[PDB]
Amino acid sequence: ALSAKLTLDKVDLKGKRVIMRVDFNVPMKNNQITNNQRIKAAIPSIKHCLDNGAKSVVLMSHLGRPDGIPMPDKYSLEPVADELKSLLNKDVIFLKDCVGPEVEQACANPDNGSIILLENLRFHVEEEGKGKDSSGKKISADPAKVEAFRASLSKLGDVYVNDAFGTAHRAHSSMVGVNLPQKASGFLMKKELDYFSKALEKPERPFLAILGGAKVKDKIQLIKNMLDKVNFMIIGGGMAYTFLKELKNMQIGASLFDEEGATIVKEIMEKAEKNGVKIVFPVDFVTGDKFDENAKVGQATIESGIPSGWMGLDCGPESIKINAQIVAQAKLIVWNGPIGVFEWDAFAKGTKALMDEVVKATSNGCVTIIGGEDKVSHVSTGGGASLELLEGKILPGVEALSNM
Repeated sequence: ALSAKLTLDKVDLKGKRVIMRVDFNVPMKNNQITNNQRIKAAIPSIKHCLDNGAKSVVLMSHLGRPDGIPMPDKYSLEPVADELKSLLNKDVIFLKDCVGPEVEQACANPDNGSIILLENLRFHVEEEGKGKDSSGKKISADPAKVEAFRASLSKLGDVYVNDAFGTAHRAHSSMVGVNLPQKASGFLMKKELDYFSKALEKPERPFLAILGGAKVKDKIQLIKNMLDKVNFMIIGGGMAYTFLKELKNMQIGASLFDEEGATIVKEIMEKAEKNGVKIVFPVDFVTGDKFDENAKVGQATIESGIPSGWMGLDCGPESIKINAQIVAQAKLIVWNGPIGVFEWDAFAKGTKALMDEVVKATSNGCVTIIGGEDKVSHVSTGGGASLELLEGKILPGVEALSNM
């Protein structure tokens, strides 16, 4: 379950050198950090390590898209070494590599307190196992060069800590290759597990899940799993049209069509029927004449329809009110996916109003888990990994963690 894997606070760190896998894959434009939140987020784990007498705290992470090919002049984690010493008001030593002879050495016995930051992990194919050469031809890590990789990495710390929840769905080296007596989890990855492992074990009830999307085919594994533990389900997004275009023969004029909406819908539908789940849908929708934030706004109801060329981008005001109802009576809500085009002030109506109904529910004792500040119980950050979970699949990254 959740109370199975070890965590930072449950580890004795006196004199131990910690090798921590973190999330520093921040937005970079010309070797300049454009958003340093992912870094601020990890600091607590790093600070807890020092605060508790850690010997050294080595940091390993990935950035950009090197594809197993070193690219120092592009996806180098050096701007992050600086950005980090700044935010810690402590000097962070940066290594130009993450494995090999010199890296292993410099981490062997650091001065009690030294924080080190390894170069970009994905500069080696061994990290991912796959990659592309300097000429775009896919390549494949050697079963042995990958052992050596995880081997050198392990020499760099006495205890291993994984605080990169967002990559725990990948069976990469830094994720399941470190060989140490203890593979704990950072505070960031801990909170991620805590919440998601409550949504999938014993959810407070009523438990509502708001699943947004477009790709019905790339969501069916998710809806079907959630279908096993949710009392309610609000399905927004463009995949909603596939449902209404079926269950109600509604016309979705322009609004992006789906091929196999056919079967899967009828199939996701019955599963809800057997499970006693009430699946709600948009009843009305704010229609648009052009996929563009500045388009002549329009409106439409199911019985009515989305005329030829126009298309829904946000849900109508009746749909808004309906959500009010659902949301107001849940003790656990998990919202994943966009309800409408909220980046365009014109079509953010629905999405916007929902956050209200949800922040409200939270201040009323509900537990709220937003995919994508303390007005909601928890905001995930490990994208792909999050839904991987919710999809009922496991996470190599957490599995590799130490059992308690």
